Amino acid sequence: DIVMTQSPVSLPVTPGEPASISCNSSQSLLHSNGYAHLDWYLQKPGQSPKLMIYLGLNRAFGVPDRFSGSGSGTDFTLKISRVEAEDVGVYYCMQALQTPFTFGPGTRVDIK
Amino acid sequence: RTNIPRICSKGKRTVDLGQCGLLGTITGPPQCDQFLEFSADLIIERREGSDVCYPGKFVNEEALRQILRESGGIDKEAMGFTYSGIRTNGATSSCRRSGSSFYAEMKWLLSNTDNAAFPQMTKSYKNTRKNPALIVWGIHHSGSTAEQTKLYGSGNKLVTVGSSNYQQSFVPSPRIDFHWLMLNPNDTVTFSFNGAFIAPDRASFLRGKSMGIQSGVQVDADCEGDCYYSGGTIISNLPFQNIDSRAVGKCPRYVKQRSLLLATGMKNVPELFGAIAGFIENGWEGL
Amino acid sequence: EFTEVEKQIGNVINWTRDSITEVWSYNAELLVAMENQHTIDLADSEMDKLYE
Amino acid sequence: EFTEVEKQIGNVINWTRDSITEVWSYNAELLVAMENQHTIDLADSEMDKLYE
Amino acid sequence: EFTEVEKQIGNVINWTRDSITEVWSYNAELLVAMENQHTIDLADSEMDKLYE
Amino acid sequence: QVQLQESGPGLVKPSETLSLTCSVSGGSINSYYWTWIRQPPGKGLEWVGYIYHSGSTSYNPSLKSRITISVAPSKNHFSLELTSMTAADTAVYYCARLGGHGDYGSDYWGQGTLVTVSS
Ligand SMILES: *[C@@H]1O[C@H](CO)[C@@H](O)[C@H](O)[C@H]1NC(C)=O
Ligand SMILES: *[C@@H]1O[C@H](CO)[C@@H](O)[C@H](O)[C@H]1NC(C)=O
Ligand SMILES: *[C@@H]1O[C@H](CO)[C@@H](O)[C@H](O)[C@H]1NC(C)=O
Repeated sequence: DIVMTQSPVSLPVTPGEPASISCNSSQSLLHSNGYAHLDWYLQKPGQSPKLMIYLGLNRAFGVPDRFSGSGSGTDFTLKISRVEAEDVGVYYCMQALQTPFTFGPGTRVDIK
Repeated sequence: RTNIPRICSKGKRTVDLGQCGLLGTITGPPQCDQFLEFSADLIIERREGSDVCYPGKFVNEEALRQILRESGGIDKEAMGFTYSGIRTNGATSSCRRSGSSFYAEMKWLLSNTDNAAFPQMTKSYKNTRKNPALIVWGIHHSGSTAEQTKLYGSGNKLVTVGSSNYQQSFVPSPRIDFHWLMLNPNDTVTFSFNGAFIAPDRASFLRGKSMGIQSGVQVDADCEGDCYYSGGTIISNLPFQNIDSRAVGKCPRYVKQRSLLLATGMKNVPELFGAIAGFIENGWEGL
Repeated sequence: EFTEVEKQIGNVINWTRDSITEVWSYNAELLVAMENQHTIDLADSEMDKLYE
Repeated sequence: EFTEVEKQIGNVINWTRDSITEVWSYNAELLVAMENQHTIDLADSEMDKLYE
Repeated sequence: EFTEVEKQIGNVINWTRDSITEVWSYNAELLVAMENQHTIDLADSEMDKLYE
Repeated sequence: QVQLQESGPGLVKPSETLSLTCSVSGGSINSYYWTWIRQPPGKGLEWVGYIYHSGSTSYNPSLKSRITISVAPSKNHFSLELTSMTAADTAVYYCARLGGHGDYGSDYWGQGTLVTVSS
């Protein structure tokens, strides 16, 4: 079992800020090549999460350029260079290196 | 010296590829649509058989043919790739099943619209089963730089494939070069690309043991045969032959002499110990 | 037989196959001679054995 | 044995080694049969020499 | 001989030629020894034939 | 695109076997891993186990010997079957294939069905 932790728990945002969410790991999440096996999920309230950042630093389709993941080894951090009203929601980081698969506690990103 | 000029090989699963090439059963041209998941103990090739419909060539094609000949047929398993942000419906006028199409087993990747972009997409596959895989991909060497920019956006293109043992990189030089790979079980291939890439869709898995020939005659189902050469079937219990030295299977070995006669009979004296053709004058006919 | 292998390795394969053909042809000729001589001598020995 | 050689030259090496194995196995079988026959004939010849 | 070939195919060619050299040397030894036996046997057989 | 959609009961008695379904559209189950993401109300996402198209599965160690994920003989249908349903196990069950087993920049989720354990 691989446990997930991240900081902070709730980071409030004003519309228009440089913001940073960091997710840590208890074991180095590097596969045989294949970059670093951690992905970023973003859940709207009362919907399903959709992929924002895959393999730590690559942007998925449909993701605006404001989102930019980064990190290596066991320190992974998501950066947002411009916050609008549609970024409100719980943030989940998932490791996909070895079974079993766990999520983070969740980053409840509120406003103000 | 007498050979049956027909491939009579009953008791064995036999497929006749015809217009289909031996390397084509993985790639999937329009001429190999019924041999995509073939299973046989005798894979016959032909002179007119072409491996590809689009103009191009393989890499280590003789090694891949020697792998496929004893493969016993190939079992296709879908690798599960689906692509978002790029077009996977590329076609050409060279390969035509009903209209302009491409290979059934692999998918040509393009951009959304012409000259727009190409995202850096990286994919992976893990061998769940215990047989070694037969992963093959392709690199599209375009005719012109303008056509390359139209198909895959502006900029240089870099395609690399990595695994536990295989590790290489390819750059197109402005027509399709297919590169295969032997993938051990519990190993993850990595298809990192940002441009021209004939992306795979299904993985070939080897079925067992067989033997392949290269002939030019028809197929029959009457003999119990073991070895077949390029112009028919050679069956005998004799140890030596004179027909062809390139025969494959279990057959007499090739020698240059055309008639080596073993004296099954004894010494003839018609009308070393010194009895026959010795104090005995002549042989007898009434016995 | 249809497409051509690389010329150097193809010439190596033809040289090896021609040498193996020479070895098997010599072995077949010597073998055929050996049991032809042995069959003739065995028939002569059986004839002399029944005579004695 | 540990790190695999290129597939074409490996197939050439295995085909050459298999042909050499066939040649040596046939030569060994013919050798054993020939000298067993010669030893039996030598024993018979020595018995005939003593008898005569 | 003047210009060295690629090393892997050079070792393959040398190994193949050194195996065929051993095969031909062993075959020559058997051929020569067998007929030095057979010439003596034939001469002794002819003398025994004249004797009887 | 491979679109997914799940369905099932919403009123389930305690200590009764749960059974869902998730019918795909746009493709078929002939490749890749199929994941059965759990979400209790107000809590984080919990992975309970993926299933391959061949039949091999890797269940959650915390919920071992309670969930029997199986794929139907039809190749466009795979389902969850949970035994001994608990009132603390009330969650919002999801259905997805996740882009970490393979194709990295592509995933497709379901809609989210509601199950409730009450008498
Ligand atoms: C090898 O010999 C065959 C004839 O047996 C010939 O057709 C072929 O061209 C030769 N290979 C090369 C590379 O010359
Ligand atoms: C050659 O034969 C050996 C067994 O003697 C086998 O392990 C090896 O894989 C063969 N080489 C190739 C290239 O298949
Ligand atoms: C092959 O053997 C010869 C001697 O007969 C030697 O001169 C030559 O260097 C050898 N080739 C290689 C590649 O070592």
